[PDB]
Amino acid sequence: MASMKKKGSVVIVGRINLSGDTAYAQQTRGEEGCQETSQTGRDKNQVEGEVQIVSTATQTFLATSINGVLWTVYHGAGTRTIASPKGPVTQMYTNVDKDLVGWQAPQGSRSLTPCTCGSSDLYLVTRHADVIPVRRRGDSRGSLLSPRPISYLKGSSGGPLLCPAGHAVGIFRAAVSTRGVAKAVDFIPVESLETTMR
Ligand SMILES: CC(C)(C)OC(=O)N[C@H]1CCCCC/C=C\[C@@H]2C[C@@]2(C(=O)NS(=O)(=O)C2CC2)NC(=O)[C@@H]2C[C@@H](Oc3nc4ccccc4nc3-c3cccs3)CN2C1=O
Ligand SMILES: [Zn+2]
Repeated sequence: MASMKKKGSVVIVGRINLSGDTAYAQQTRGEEGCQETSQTGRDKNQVEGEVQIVSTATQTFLATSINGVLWTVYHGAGTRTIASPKGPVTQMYTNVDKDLVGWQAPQGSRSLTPCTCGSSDLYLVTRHADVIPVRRRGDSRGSLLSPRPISYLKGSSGGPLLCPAGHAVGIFRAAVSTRGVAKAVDFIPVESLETTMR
């Protein structure tokens, strides 16, 4: 018992910058700082923007702020705390059945507004800051207008699907692939987030 180890915190290591005319990834913390921050849970770095790049000791993926909550996937974060300036912060939402978790949005982040447009022309933002057109095909599915090898999408779970006006429509969860080629994406609809927020 005395030697039982503790899982580290999720650490914000960068962001997908969407503030200007050009989307691009920025790293804000390197690997050594990330490992140390994961162990302490103390992250004094300034946070900006809507889409964060996040890491554990073993995985890297995305997290998206909507309605003052930073949301990501359970298959990436598990039940982990997130590092913050005052120490680790416990999840405020956890739903393994939806593959969804959330923490209070960090100070300095900006939140996306849930979409109320009813529009099916969407855009997926990847961890490499690609903005991919996606046609909505159901409550939780959308098709890529140009298929991609699944390599292209690996590490983008937790990122947003957006409407033409930049509202959040969903959180990217899984790639739908045949023979390694992604022709569609599965996502957590923002309404499911809004319900989880009871
Ligand atoms: C069968 C269907 C049609 C749904 O499609 C698939 O399942 N296709 C699979 C193909 C996997 C091959 C790689 C695809 C590329 C990118 C993928 C975008 C990402 C991604 O980037 N991940 S990541 O960032 O690299 C990682 C964080 C570091 N997503 C995944 O890889 C998802 C994880 C897991 O699904 C779950 N795993 C778990 C594990 C524990 C607890 C709950 C749980 N619930 C889950 C779900 C409930 C509903 C849908 S999934 C399977 N994934 C899929 O995509
Ligand atoms: Zn909208």
